[PDB]
Amino acid sequence: PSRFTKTRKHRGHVSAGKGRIGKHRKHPGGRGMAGGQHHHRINMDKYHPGYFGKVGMRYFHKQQAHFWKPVLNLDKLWTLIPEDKRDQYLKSASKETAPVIDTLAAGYGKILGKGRIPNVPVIVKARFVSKLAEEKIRAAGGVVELIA
Amino acid sequence: VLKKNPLKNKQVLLRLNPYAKVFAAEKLGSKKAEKTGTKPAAVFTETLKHD
Amino acid sequence: SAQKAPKWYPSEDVAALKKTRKAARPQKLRASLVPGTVLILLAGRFRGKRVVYLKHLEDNTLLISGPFKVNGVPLRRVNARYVIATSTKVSVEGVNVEKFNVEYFAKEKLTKKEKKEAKEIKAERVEDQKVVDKALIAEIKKTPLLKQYLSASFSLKNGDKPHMLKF
Amino acid sequence: RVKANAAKRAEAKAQGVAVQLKRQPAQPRESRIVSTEGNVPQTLAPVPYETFI
Amino acid sequence: GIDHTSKQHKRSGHRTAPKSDNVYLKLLVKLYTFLARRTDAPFNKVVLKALFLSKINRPPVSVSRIARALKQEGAANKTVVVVGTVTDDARIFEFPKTTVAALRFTAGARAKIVKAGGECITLDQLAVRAPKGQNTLILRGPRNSREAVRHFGMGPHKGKAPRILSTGRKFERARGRRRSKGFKV
Amino acid sequence: TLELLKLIEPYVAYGYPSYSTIRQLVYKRGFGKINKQRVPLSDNAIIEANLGKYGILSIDDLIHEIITVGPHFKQANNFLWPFKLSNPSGGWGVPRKFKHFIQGGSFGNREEFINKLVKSMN
RNA sequence: GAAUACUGCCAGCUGGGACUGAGGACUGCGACGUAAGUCAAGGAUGCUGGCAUAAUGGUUAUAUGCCGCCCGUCUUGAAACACGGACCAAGGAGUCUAACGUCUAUGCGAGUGUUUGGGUGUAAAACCCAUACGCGUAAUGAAAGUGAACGUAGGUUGGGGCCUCGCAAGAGGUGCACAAUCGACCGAUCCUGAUGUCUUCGGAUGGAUUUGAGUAAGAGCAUAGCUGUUGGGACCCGAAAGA
RNA sequence: AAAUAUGUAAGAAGUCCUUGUUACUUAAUUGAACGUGGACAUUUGAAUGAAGAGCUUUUAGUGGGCCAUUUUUGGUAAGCAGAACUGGCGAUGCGGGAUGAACCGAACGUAGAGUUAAGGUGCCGGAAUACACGCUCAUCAGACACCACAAAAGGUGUUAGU
RNA sequence: CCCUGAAAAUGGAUGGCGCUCAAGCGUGUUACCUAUACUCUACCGUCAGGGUUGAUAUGAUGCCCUGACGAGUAGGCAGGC
RNA sequence: GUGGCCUAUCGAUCCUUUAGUCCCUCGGAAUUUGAGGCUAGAGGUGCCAGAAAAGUUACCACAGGGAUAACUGGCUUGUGG
Ligand SMILES: C[C@@H]1C[C@@H]([C@H](O)CC2CC(=O)NC(=O)C2)C(=O)[C@@H](C)C1
Ligand SMILES: [K+]
Ligand SMILES: [K+]
Ligand SMILES: [Mg+2]
Ligand SMILES: [Mg+2]
Ligand SMILES: [Mg+2]
Ligand SMILES: [Mg+2]
Ligand SMILES: [Mg+2]
Ligand SMILES: [Mg+2]
Ligand SMILES: [Mg+2]
Ligand SMILES: [Mg+2]
Ligand SMILES: [Mg+2]
Ligand SMILES: [Mg+2]
Ligand SMILES: [Mg+2]
Ligand SMILES: [Mg+2]
Ligand SMILES: [Mg+2]
Ligand SMILES: [Mg+2]
Ligand SMILES: [Mg+2]
Ligand SMILES: [Mg+2]
Ligand SMILES: [Mg+2]
Ligand SMILES: [Mg+2]
Ligand SMILES: [Mg+2]
Ligand SMILES: [Mg+2]
Ligand SMILES: [Mg+2]
Ligand SMILES: [Mg+2]
Ligand SMILES: [Mg+2]
Ligand SMILES: [Mg+2]
Repeated sequence: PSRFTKTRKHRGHVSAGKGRIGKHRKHPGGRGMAGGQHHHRINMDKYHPGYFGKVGMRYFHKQQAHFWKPVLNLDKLWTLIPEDKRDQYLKSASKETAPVIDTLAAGYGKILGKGRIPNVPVIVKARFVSKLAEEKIRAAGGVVELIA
Repeated sequence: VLKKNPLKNKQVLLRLNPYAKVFAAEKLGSKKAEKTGTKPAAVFTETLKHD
Repeated sequence: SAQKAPKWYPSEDVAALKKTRKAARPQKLRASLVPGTVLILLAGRFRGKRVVYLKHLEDNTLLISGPFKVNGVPLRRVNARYVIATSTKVSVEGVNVEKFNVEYFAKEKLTKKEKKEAKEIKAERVEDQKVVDKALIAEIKKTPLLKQYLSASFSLKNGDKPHMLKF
Repeated sequence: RVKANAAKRAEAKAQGVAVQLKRQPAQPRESRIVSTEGNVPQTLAPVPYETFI
Repeated sequence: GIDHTSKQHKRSGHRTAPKSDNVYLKLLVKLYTFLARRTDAPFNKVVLKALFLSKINRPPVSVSRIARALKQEGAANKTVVVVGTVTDDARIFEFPKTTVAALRFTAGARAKIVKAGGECITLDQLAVRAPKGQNTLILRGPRNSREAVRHFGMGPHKGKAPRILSTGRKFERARGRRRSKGFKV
Repeated sequence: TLELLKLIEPYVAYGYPSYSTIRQLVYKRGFGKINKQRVPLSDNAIIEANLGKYGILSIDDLIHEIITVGPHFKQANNFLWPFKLSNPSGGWGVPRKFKHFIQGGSFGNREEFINKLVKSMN
């Protein structure tokens, strides 16, 4: 709302807060990123190092769907089981009846290992799994069933 | 609410310093000193008058 | 509504006054003002009149009877700051002035209804004035020229400097 | 000075309490009696100007 | 004239009231103003000052943080106080029975605390049962974990995060960031 | 402190106060610094409330702790607010203040004459 | 042997003049009094007079004493022999938008965002909603890739608040946020290379004056506001030119 | 080989006594660095002050300067051009210097009373045609710093002096 | 100290008048004059530190106590018309 | 002993080229050329934090500048007198 802006407060004061000497002009240093290598060099090199030049190799026609792989840690792994059964599965850890988790159905590509799942065996179906995550699952008594 | 100076307003001067009553009752501000007959030495007098 | 309202109003209960530590002590008159002193009136309708100081009233007013038989000033009160006490003194241990006080000079209760478009002296004052003034005259006549001095009116001459005049 | 301060406090813990460790600035001098006997004051006034060239 | 050693008419720089218009928060501020004045307990003063804080200065406190604070010895029976929001945390699988007093509880946090056998409490009931802050434990959330803090102090060799919109190769990973392209920061 | 005075000499007049000067200064213009505020003394209980740990129970005790530079001089002196003096009643006595007192001016050390100057200044 | 000058002190007495009277029950420090009281002791009372209206006072015109250069602007410096302004009315210049930084408010919070769209409606409103999608909850590397607990999620130093003993002084204990520091973990770089074997694959363990915009009991998402940024006619008006 | 200016230290993050860690170090159970435990008391190790102390984010204007004392370069010099420290003006009125950006005094809410600064007190003009000791007589006297200039040289004018 | 050295152009400047045991020059002692400076008091505002609930006390963004402070272009922010 | 006794003796981005790892990629799957990457040097910007650059205008134009010359005034007075 205009009634709350400093434009209202500047009425009656000549320069509108822009100074009498500097005298607000159109584009005193250039337009956009003009002078990034010449007279804006200090700002560019201090606040945006790495701006100029080429690094790496090109990828013609990159489809981001090829690289689709959401990651899930083991601490959030038990959140995929609905809460109506989470407590029941958490108690009475059975080798003959273990919860089956379809992480792909939950929308995850790779299971990672941020750690400390309870010692309750589970079946974890995943496309990709990290080494430590699979060790931690097998330590808890479960197994990883690779799926596609 | 108002600063009342001592050295006037003997009520305030007596509120502070209760000894001021004894000081007035005995005129300690005008005490007479004991007479002493101790003369200066001749070497002091001669040095003072020396050119 | 043309003006909205004030949400809170001041209380109309008047506040009492804090107890005031100012006591009324008697006025300490000047040294020169002693009974029987001839004063000179500096203000009023009787300006420049030599008068005889007779009594100190309780309202800090001097009861003077500048002898009516001599200069025509009655028994009346004056303010001590509007007189000049002169060195000349007259005896007053033949007169009584204890009757004259504030209630004696209580004037009137004028009414607001009363108004004056264009335009007597109380009885008791005349014999009081005569009785007081008799012994004043008897004392005055003991030494010469007081009657003439009281009759004469004081005034300032050319070059008369009151800051070095001895009264 | 740290070692000396520890030594002073160590002695004061047994005898002579209030050893007053802190340094103090140069204090104003106290009273004294300057004897004249054998030291009679004697000095003259300023001296006249001389060319010395 | 006066030789001013300090700047004149300088505001304290501290909040003396919440910046908000929440009337329930202002009632809480009024209650803890009275308590911070008529009680000498420094708990009421700390709670009162925390009641003035902004959102970024009141980070949420997870139930896992509360459980870790309750693992401290002598603190099992204490009353945890969070001047702010208690959020939920699924990383934990056990929760001790305890009393938590907070401004706001998320639905998950309140459910987890109540399911653990405990109770969620407001700061006014906290004031009623612990007027002097008896056996309380004030918890605060991580303030520098904020994403804005990553970019504070940007400069050469400071090791801070640039203010950037697109991330990846071609976005500020070239001259100035590696020796092979000019220099490195 | 003597080097401090030797360094601000062209801007101050200082000297050796007497008991009468100190007593009249503290009685008439003595204000205490209490909780960062300038409080008129006016009472022994205020001085005892702020200097009672140092054994200073009254204004006379404060005056003695000033005239004789006691152990708690620094605390008593800093408790005293800087005296705000008026201009001297009979003037400074000199045509021009900003010469040394020895050179017919006003600044510097005027050791025993500071009493007459301060008395006229308050 | 005195006096006096000079300088200094008195919690010695006293005369004249001037300005001020703030507060508004009481509380306090006191003083004089055997007490009971009184007072000049945390800010003025008492008495009296005149007028009760243009008298005081306000406004206005004038006079008198003293002072006072024309504003705006650029500028080190303007009353300038610098520029714009004869006068008046009306109009007349930091806006909106896309994206965004810091701060603040609000909702919900490991999530968050209904409004592309569907449903419905008292019909451009209000109300209701699925699946997705964006951002976030994982980083690092050019990339192929790999991907976060040795330990009460570490030790040390401080650290608010809390607990215990304490009348207090203090002493212990616990110590969130935050700061400093030594570690651990993940990715990159360099190195070491176990069992095994399509004998060239695999990469277990162990390291480093290396490196990352990382982990180490999540803080974000959304809307709104001031301020700032960029592109836009871009605060308003203004070329010589080009097509 | 000064003066002025300039670095550091004046303790609790300290000191001392034992004995712990290590892959570094020593011939070594030697050190180095970091520690456990113990001891040091209220002057915890000069003075004065401290107006709260630390810390962080974000953003405006500015990026022509000029003056004075002192130091100082070029120049015959300059109200010239160029540096050093400090104080100012710019951005600032007020009293004084008649007048004046900067000099002296002093920095400013609205009033009252008192006292002063710098500067003054014949009259303009508020305030001594004050007091005291001298000097000067100019047919171009002189009369307050910045500052609105004066020199080499000369005089039985007059005064003091060697 | 005074005099000579000492010449510029409209008429003019110890500020002016004037001033000669000065109203000049050197020095000294006093008295006096007056700034928006200093001291005290009131009022306005700002900042700071505090008091106030056995129903406040009236709405505690209120009432109150205490102390200090106040120049300002460019510019920033606040409260208002 | 990690060039010259010390204090000077030199050079970003893009591009090209070489060396190193014999490593990564050419995205339907392979092999071999070819190409592209990662780490480290060189090829050069002397206006040396680094555009690729001839004049004239008295036929001239615009925005400005007393931030800056040419006439007057002011300061100075070498030179002139
Ligand atoms: C003179 C020659 C070329 C020069 C350089 O590539 C010139 C330019 C070319 C260009 O269009 N853009 C740039 O950023 C650089 C370089 O490196 C030298 C060693 C060799
Ligand atoms: K002021
Ligand atoms: K051309
Ligand atoms: Mg205008
Ligand atoms: Mg601005
Ligand atoms: Mg302008
Ligand atoms: Mg360039
Ligand atoms: Mg006087
Ligand atoms: Mg005028
Ligand atoms: Mg102008
Ligand atoms: Mg001119
Ligand atoms: Mg112009
Ligand atoms: Mg015109
Ligand atoms: Mg016009
Ligand atoms: Mg208009
Ligand atoms: Mg407009
Ligand atoms: Mg335009
Ligand atoms: Mg063209
Ligand atoms: Mg400029
Ligand atoms: Mg300017
Ligand atoms: Mg002049
Ligand atoms: Mg000076
Ligand atoms: Mg006069
Ligand atoms: Mg302004
Ligand atoms: Mg290449
Ligand atoms: Mg100029
Ligand atoms: Mg010549």
